Amino acid sequence: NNELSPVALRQMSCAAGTTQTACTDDNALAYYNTTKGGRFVLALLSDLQDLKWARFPKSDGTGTIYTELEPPCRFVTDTPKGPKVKYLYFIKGLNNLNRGMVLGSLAATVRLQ
Amino acid sequence: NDALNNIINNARDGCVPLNIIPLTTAAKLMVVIPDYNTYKNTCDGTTFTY
Amino acid sequence: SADAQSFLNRVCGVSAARLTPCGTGTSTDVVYRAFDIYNDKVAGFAKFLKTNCCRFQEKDEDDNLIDSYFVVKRHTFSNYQHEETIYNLLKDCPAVAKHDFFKFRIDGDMVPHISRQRLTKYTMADLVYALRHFDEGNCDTLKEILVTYNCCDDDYFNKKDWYDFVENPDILRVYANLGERVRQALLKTVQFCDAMRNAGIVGVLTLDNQDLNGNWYDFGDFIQTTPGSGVPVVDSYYSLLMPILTLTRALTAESHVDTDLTKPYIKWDLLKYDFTEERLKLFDRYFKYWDQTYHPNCVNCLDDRCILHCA
RNA sequence: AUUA
Ligand SMILES: Nc1nc2c(ncn2[C@@H]2O[C@H](COP(=O)(O)OP(=O)(O)NP(=O)(O)O)[C@@H](O)[C@H]2O)c(=O)[nH]1
Ligand SMILES: [Zn+2]
Repeated sequence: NNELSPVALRQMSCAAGTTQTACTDDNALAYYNTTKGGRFVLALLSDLQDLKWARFPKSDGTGTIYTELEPPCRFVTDTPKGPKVKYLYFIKGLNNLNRGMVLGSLAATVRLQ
Repeated sequence: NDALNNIINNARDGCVPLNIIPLTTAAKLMVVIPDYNTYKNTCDGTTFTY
Repeated sequence: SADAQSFLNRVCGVSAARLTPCGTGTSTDVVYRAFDIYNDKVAGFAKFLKTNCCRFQEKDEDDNLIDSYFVVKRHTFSNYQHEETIYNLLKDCPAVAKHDFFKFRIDGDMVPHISRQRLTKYTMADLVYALRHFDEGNCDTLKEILVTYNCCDDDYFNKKDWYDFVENPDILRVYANLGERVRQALLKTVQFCDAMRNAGIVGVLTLDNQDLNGNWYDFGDFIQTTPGSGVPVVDSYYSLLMPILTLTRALTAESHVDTDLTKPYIKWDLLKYDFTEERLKLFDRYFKYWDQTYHPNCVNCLDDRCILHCA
């Protein structure tokens, strides 16, 4: 029995861009985790097709980091809506265990294709 | 200062390990032998290779 | 009547299948083995007691037992379909044991079984546990493993202080006979990780799902993702296996001409001292999916923890 | 593993 994160995690909200300050209002289903020391996001989802940048606000507001993203992946989802496409991203430097956590939770709690 | 210069110039930047300077430029060799069985396997005869 | 002699020829496959039961009928077999557990209420690396397995040893031409077993287990119906799907996705890898899914009735009902073919008696976790929890009062597993692979003979243990390192320094030569097995296991692990990444499967790799030949099985805790976006988790595996890599000297074959133990040694020039590319090649060959930056020269490290990690 |  070596499971990949039984107790799951919660939440997805906020913003994104492509050239530093291009993050205007909200262009990301920035996914998961509010750790015990503070809010630390793990996964990013994009109904758009090309983004390299984002800006997640937290706590002080003045401290909101211009995160560097990585080349995306694409998949289609089995939502009740029907045809729905996003382009997946992870925050750069995210270790293997965290990506496994978010992928397993996303695939096993909500239906995808 | 001729063998040392000959092996220094072959180096790609002038740096060489210290453990190979006596191994390739020394003129004299000293061997310490515990017993006869070891002697007949290392320096038997009048000339040997090492 | 029937059952035992019909389950025997149903487990018996299509290749040669000269099988003999391990003192059972149609019931399971109970053993005492080491596992690596994490299931939200228990955790650790200890020796539990296996319960649901039937084992059949295999014979050969001269009717003498060999180191090959057929392990068949029974469980629910959903795990049957899940494991069948994952195996169907992963069956073409040359580092995956050959599975066989069938259905057989023990009563008026029909229950499903999963049979694995040509495994060994002990896994890698058994070897790691035996070497990391040594006790000269009872070390039967280590002795059995040493004698079944021609590392020594059964009369080597009639000596006293045969295990000591200061007295009898020949135990180092005795231990250094498993290095090639360990190296082949590492290569097969890298192959399995590549296959998992290409097939789009997410899972965590443990030491008790690999036998001493390198083959992998037990896809019961895996999930599915889009192809090309798989990710294996290999932290505990490498971290627990690390101390055994130097005891058995697993990387001895890398000093020969073609990584072959039957060819002469490599002849480096005496003026070479960098070796910065060989270290990277070795890391990429044996530790490909270990995800943490590696600095061959510790002058580029970020702090003392990174210095320890790279050293 | 002791969830089969
Ligand atoms: N290799 C081998 N293992 C055996 C044998 N007999 C019993 N076992 C034990 O049976 C266990 C098989 O468990 P298995 O369900 O296949 O994998 P698992 O590690 O329990 N994880 P999960 O089933 O939740 O996915 C192994 O850990 C092994 O130690 C044998 O003859 N050969
Ligand atoms: Zn470092």
